[PDB]
Amino acid sequence: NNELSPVALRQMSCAAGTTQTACTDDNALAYYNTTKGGRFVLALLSDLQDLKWARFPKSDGTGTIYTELEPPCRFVTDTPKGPKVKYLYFIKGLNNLNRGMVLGSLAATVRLQ
Amino acid sequence: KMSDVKCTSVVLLSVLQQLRVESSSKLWAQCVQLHNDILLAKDTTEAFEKMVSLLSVLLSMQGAVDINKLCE
Amino acid sequence: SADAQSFLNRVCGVSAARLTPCGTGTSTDVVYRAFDIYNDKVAGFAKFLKTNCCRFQEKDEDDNLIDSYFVVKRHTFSNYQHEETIYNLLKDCPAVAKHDFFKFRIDGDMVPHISRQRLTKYTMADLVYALRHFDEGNCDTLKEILVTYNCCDDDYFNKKDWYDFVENPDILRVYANLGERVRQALLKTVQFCDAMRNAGIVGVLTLDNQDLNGNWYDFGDFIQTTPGSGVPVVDSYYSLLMPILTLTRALTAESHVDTDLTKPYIKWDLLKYDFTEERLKLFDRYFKYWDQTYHPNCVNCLDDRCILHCANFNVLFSTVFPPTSFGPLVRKIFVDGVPFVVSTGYHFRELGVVHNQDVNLHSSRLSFKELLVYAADPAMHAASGNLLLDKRTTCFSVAALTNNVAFQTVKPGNFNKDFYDFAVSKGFFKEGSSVELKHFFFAQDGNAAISDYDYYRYNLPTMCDIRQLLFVVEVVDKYFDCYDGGCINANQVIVNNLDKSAGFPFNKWGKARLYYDSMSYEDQDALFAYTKRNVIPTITQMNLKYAISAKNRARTVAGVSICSTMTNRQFHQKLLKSIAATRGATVVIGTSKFYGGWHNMLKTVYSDVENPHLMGWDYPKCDRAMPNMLRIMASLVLARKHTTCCSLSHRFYRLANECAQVLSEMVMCGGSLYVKPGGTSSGDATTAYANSVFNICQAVTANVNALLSTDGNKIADKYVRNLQHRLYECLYRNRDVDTDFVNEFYAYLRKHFSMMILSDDAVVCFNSTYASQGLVASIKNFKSVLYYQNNVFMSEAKCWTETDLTKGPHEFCSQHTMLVKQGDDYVYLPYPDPSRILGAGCFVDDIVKTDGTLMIERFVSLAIDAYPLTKHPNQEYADVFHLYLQYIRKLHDELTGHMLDMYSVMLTNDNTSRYWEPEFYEAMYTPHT
Amino acid sequence: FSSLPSYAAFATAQEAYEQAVANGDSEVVLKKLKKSLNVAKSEFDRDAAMQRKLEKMADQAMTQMYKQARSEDKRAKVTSAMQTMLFTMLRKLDNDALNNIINNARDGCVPLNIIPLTTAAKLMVVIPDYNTYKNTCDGTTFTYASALWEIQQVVDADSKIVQLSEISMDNSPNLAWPLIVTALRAN
Amino acid sequence: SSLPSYAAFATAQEAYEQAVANGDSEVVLKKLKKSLNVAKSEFDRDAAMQRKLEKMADQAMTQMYKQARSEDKRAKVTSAMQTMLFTMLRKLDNDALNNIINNARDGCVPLNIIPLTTAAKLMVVIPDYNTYKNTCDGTTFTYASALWEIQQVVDADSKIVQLSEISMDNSPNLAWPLIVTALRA
RNA sequence: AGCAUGCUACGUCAUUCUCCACGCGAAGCAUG
RNA sequence: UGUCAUGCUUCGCGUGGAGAAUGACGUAGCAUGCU
RNA sequence: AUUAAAGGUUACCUUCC
Ligand SMILES: Nc1nc2c(ncn2[C@@H]2O[C@H](COP(=O)(O)OP(O)(O)=S)[C@@H](O)[C@H]2O)c(=O)[nH]1
Ligand SMILES: [Mg+2]
Ligand SMILES: [Zn+2]
Ligand SMILES: [Zn+2]
Repeated sequence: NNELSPVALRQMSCAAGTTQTACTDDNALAYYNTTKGGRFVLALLSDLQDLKWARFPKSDGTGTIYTELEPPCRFVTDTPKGPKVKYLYFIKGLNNLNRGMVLGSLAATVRLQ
Repeated sequence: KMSDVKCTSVVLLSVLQQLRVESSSKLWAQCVQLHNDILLAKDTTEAFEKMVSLLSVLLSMQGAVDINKLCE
Repeated sequence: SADAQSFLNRVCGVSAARLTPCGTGTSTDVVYRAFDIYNDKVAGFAKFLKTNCCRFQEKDEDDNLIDSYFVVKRHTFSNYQHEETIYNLLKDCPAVAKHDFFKFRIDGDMVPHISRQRLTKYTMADLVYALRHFDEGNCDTLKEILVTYNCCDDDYFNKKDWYDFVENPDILRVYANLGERVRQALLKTVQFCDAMRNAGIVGVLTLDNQDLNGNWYDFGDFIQTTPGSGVPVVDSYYSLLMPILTLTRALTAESHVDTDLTKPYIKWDLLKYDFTEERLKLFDRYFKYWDQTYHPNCVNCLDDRCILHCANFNVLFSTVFPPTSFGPLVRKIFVDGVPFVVSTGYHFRELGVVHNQDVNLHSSRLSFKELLVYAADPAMHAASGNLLLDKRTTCFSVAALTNNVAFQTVKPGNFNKDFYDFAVSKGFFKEGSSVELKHFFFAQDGNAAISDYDYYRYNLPTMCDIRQLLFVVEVVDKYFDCYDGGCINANQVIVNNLDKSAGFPFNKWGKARLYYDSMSYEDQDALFAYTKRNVIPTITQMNLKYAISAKNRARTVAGVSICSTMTNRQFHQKLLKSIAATRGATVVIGTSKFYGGWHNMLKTVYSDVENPHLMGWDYPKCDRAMPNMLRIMASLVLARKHTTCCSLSHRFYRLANECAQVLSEMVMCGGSLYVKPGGTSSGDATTAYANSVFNICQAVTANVNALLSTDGNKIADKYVRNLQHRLYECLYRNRDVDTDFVNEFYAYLRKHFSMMILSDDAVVCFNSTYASQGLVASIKNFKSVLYYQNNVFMSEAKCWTETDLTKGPHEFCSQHTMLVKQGDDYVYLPYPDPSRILGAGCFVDDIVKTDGTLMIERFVSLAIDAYPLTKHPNQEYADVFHLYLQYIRKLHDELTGHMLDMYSVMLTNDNTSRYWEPEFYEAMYTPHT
Repeated sequence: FSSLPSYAAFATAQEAYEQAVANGDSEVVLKKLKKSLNVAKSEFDRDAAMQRKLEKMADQAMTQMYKQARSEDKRAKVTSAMQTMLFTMLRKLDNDALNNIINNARDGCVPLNIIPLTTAAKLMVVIPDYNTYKNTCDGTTFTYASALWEIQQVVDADSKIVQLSEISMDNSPNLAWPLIVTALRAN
Repeated sequence: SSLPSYAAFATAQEAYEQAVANGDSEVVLKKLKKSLNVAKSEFDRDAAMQRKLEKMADQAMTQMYKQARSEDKRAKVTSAMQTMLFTMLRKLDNDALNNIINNARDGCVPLNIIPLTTAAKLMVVIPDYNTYKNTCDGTTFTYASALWEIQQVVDADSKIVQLSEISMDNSPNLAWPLIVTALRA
């Protein structure tokens, strides 16, 4: 009886772009866990495949932090009956346990087919 | 008489070492073995037999000690 | 036998094997089964009695039983379908045991059944638990594992000490017969992880779900995701298994061509020293899905927590490469147009390749500092020396610097007959007397210097559990946060004795005083700044001692060079001077036993522990058998005080220097250069303090092992049951440091486990009710930890326990304790062994000391040490002090008699009358000063 | 600075006192003589101490100067000794095989542990028993480290020459082990 | 005391005693006290200079004593150890040690270490018939409070003398320094 | 009576000895 | 040949405080001189 | 760990959370 972690991931909206010149227009969602320190983003879900950088509004005076993203995967979601051919980027340097948490929670919430 | 032998062994090995017995590896090894076994002994007969052996080592060397004068 | 036969037939299935009717509704219930559990309620790695698992053994042709079992279990419909679904994706993998799903009728209901086929009796969690929680009197599982796989015969366990690494060194061979059976498991687990990733499955791998053939069979806690993106979580699988990979020498097949144990060894180029590619291949071959990044060379690591991680893997992988490729890296320079050979690097077995940053070719002239550095290192000493092949020892013999071998001998020791006669006339040394003579000067022959050096065969490469070590390191730095440290200049260094030897070759021209006054404060600063970006190897000289003791074995000491000491003092002395100036701390170095110091230390240890008991232990072969991962760790916590004065590169190069000239180095034993496998040197500037760190680390590890191996469902206290579920997370499920729990586990360990540490001596006051329930460490937990983490067996005859606190510790620093009334209040006083004091009086190490009149200060100190014996209930002990006082009086009278005839001087001023009165010695144990 | 003024002041004091003995009358003059004597003595006392202090300081400074000059004369000795040792050790090297092994290296760095193995011209073997002598150095020629060595000399723990014919199973108990055998590389 | 200043002070002190009589010697007590204190100051100045000399002399004498005794101890090291050894052996008064000591005093010293085993080789040197007659009877040999069985006897010049030949009649027929080999019984 | 000088007594600064608290050398003993 | 730290005892030289003695400057009481 | 663990009548309930 050794089971994946029980943490629950909270959803938030953010913007990301192909290059470091991130287009700060909401085009992505982020999954984060707020228990430790402040907020920590575990993964990003979007519709475009060209994303390679994502800029997060830092909780500090005039601070803008850009986090690099790994190559996307592909997922198919059904909130309504629709295509929802979305892509999941994992923040670079994310251990296996956090990936398991994100994937389990996402699979449970949206079937992912 | 256990302490007396355990001290006489120390004095005897000091006397042997002053007579330059260290120059023979075999004989010095035997002398050290005999000396270190009397000090750890708990019985008296064993200590006296090993004392006999060590004193025989000393008496083998003829001109080293003038036994007649020392025994006065 | 109607339904039973049908059930057996169905269990057999189409495989057509012959199954013994060993199973029923129940089966072999349990012998003992080790499980790694983690829920939202409980968590740990513990040994239980799992009741129900229908196990049928298979008999080979000729009606002979083999190690193959069919395990049938009853499953609810919901889990049956889930395991059937997840099994149909992984079925096409060689590393998955075959499963059979079938529904059978019991009492009118169709109950499902899952049957795993051809599983060994034990699992890989039983081997790890057996070797990590070792009890000498309970070895049934380990014995049966060793016998079943032809490691040894069952008559091998009738030997005296078949489990001791010191008494029976052949056991290291027996364990080595499990190496291939573990390497094959390491390969099959990588196969399984590849299958999981390809099929799109997420789950946690555990040790208890793999048998000893390497097959995986429990998919109840797995989930399913998109194919092509799976995630095997291997953090508690590899970490719990790491100490076993080095004990069974799993990676020995890598030394043979084509990784075949039947083919000859690999022939490596003799000039090769850079094995970065091989290390990367090994890591990618055996630890493919380990997440954290691995740096073959620790020069590129990011902090001290990243140096231990990679040094562990380097320790594992350095056993595959030839021994001649480790050591100083030599290069040819030109000075005055003349060629020298100098060291310009180092290939550490545990830190990789390091290259000096300041290599200057074509020099013109050498100053004092450069001459010192060039004469210190062993390059030109070994290059210009005869090849050596010493068959007396198994160590690596580098070279012979002379044409003759030197055989050093120790001498008997002088006899003080006057004191012996006086004591005998006073009634000592009679038959049946409690106090006798037990300390003597033992003599040694010429083969003593090398036979004592050959005890480094007890230092074996010990890979550690990294995820556990990275937490104990954090909990061990909270004991040293009340001090201050940093670098100091050459004008702030204090040297006690300047008439001491300066090592080799510097002992050929003067003492340590010649080099401290011949170098300016600007030269010493230049050398210290040089060592921060370069590696300087040195030579340590082994010498024999001439001192009283109670054992035959010769005692040797290691004198290190002058460069090492010079540069280490400026690095550590500021911190070392503060550890010895603090009162009331765990480490009691620098605290005296006089003027009520013993009482203060004991009362501090007792603290507010509830239901207290006292315990103490000892380390066999402490300096010889210390692994190289705990010495680096000890040196890494002492260097955490340098956050402001040094950068990361400077700290790494200081660590490299320490390792190169203390840990693994060249020793000059008898005029010949040998290589030192490891351990601790008895001349390093930080020996006592590093030993204290090692002691604290072992104690904390024992506590962590004690708390995590408890049931968890049987802990009554709510606070101590949430502290076990959170310790497992901080060890095996948190990657960063949880600063708020190392403060919570540190406090729990102070209210229930109070320590007093001095180098390798320790005294513990612990809660007796917790230890019985398995919430704090006992003497069995230490014996377990020292076995797999120290390659040493600690017998429960050199350890002590005390259930009454009014009698104090049984021993601490060779001193006993005694509660005595003093000035209307009771206090604890230390007293020695009377045999020690009498032997010091009777036997001396210099012919001049046998003249009493010349040495009256010699007996005042002995009387100071022997005073507390006056208050012992035994009356044969109390007489030693009075004997010493009377002998002092007699010596004074003789001295006054002699100096009146040879000269005509009647000593006018005499205050010696106070040295033969008890009022002078009693003030040494009164708390006024 | 102090001697002559003090002597003159005390001489004047004594001369003034002599008047009191000569006549004794006019006791007020006696009081003046006493006061002048006391003041002169006080001045001499004032002058007498700074001279001693300065002399002691000068002596200490001179001793310090002497000490500094004798701690820079032993520095030269040790420097010369170290230079001589390094140059002699260099002379003991073999510059033909060492150059070969160095030039066969990738970038010039080679491990230290192979230089004695591949460039040394002599071998020393220390043998504790006869079973080890039979398995390693048997005969007048043997092999080690991929080279052929010819036995040059054999001595015992007493530095006594032992002939190769005395080393036998029957004669082994009469030998003083260990035996040190020195051999010479064959070309 | 016994110093020229002391007496002076004493005299002044004596005058102060007279202060009791004659009403303080006609009230000259203040001048008397002043003079007394001045003389006492001079005496105190004198005393310390002798105290310092005494300390220096005592230290020098102690150092000389130390050096002489150390040299004496380190000079008679070989002569003073053998006497101690033989005094202790005499005090032990054991049967075995006394036997071998007496025999060695006569001249019958061993040639190796007396082996302490049931079957071992012991070689001894008999210098004269008398010692042979006393120790050697028949085929047995009494030595170190033990019985040894003779296996061979070799004359001063290598030969094999038979036990029959050794007799008073043939006493001058052999070079008498005689090596006797025996095995422990 | 007031002011100044001389003699005799009491409180503030420099030297001579006597006891306590801190640094540098030499010897010795114990512990890990 | 004779290592690293900690503690304690004894002796010898240097710095800071307290007691006694000797040197001049100021204030209080009494007496004498000029006025 | 078996239907994580223990208990009452593997269904339900109780107990740890
Ligand atoms: N540098 C130095 N260290 C010493 C010396 N003597 C002892 N130790 C240290 O003290 C511990 C063992 O203490 P202990 O004596 O109780 O065990 P043992 O094996 O002798 S029976 C080891 O870490 C030793 O390095 C010494 O002279 N120099
Ligand atoms: Mg399982
Ligand atoms: Zn790293
Ligand atoms: Zn620093």
